[PDB]
Parts: sequence; structure tokens; C-alpha cells
Amino acid sequence: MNIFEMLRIDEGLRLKIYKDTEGYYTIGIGHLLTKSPSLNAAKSELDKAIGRNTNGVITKDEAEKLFNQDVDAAVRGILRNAKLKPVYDSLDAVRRAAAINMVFQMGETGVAGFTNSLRMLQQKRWDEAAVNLAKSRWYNQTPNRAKRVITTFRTGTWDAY
Ligand SMILES: CCB1C=CC=CN1
Ligand SMILES: [Cl-]
Ligand SMILES: [Cl-]
Repeated sequence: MNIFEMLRIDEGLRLKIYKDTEGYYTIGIGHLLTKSPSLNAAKSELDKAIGRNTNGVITKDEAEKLFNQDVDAAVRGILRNAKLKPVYDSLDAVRRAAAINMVFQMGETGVAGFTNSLRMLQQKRWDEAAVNLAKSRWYNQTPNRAKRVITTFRTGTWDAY
């Protein structure tokens, strides 16, 4: 298990445009296309992302290419964020994957707002952090996924996957 296999479990793989848990047009392994309600707008973002006229369908190779880019972008975003980077650097590699998972799902804006959880994580108060992380819209709207990510923060193991 690693961050790629973790997010592949949490996000699935779909090769046609679909709506994510929030109703937003998405493709591949959780590649958000747009928050616009226009499917045509989503298809335009897809063509721009892939570099060809797709009409809403991509290959698994293409999905994995966007996925690798999106994981990389999530990490690089964490490392540019003054709130997230010190907490991320304080973590072991397994909990680092949990941090990337949250940023992948929620965006660095939003995760940087988890101020009290971030402090508990930096302090390695794992059970306290896990309790605070669940007091969130994130947990309430995607509880099974949030429980897996939280268990990874709580234990530093891959037991939930
Ligand atoms: C709140 C989880 B987290 C997300 C990025 C960096 C550190 N921690
Ligand atoms: Cl791209
Ligand atoms: Cl869920």
C-alpha cells in the first residue's frame, strides 16, 4: 500500500465523465473537471487536460496520467503551503499519505482550515486528532472514506485499506 493505491481505492476508476460525491463532473481516478453544471464545460476541461478531443471518454493510461499529475500537484501544494508543510514534514510516510489523500479530496484550501487537527497531528496526539478530524462536514458527507483516512492518521498503519 502507498498513496497511489490508497487514492485508487478511495476514488475508484471510471473512464467516462461522472459526477463525484458533491455532484461535480469528474473523470478517471477522481480527477475533478469543473464545478460548472455544464457538461460541455466539463468536456472542454477534459480535452484541455488530455490534449485531444475526447468527447467525454478516456483510456486507463490517460486516467493514470492525470492521476499521477494530481497526486504530484497535491504533494507540491502541501509543500508550498505555510500551514500544511510543517505538519506534513513532522509526519511519518504513512500519515503523509493520509494528508495527501485529504488534500486530493478537499483541496489545500479547506485542509489548511483544519487548524486544530493540524496542531494535534503536529503534536502527535493521534487519538485527539482523530476525534477532531471527524467533527467535520468532510466526515459527515463521506464517512466511510473519512474513517479510513482518520484511522490512518490515528495508527500510522495501513489497516483501514
Ligand atoms: C489535516 C491533514 B494534513 C493535510 C496536509 C498536511 C498535513 N496534514
Ligand atoms: Cl493535464
Ligand atoms: Cl465515504
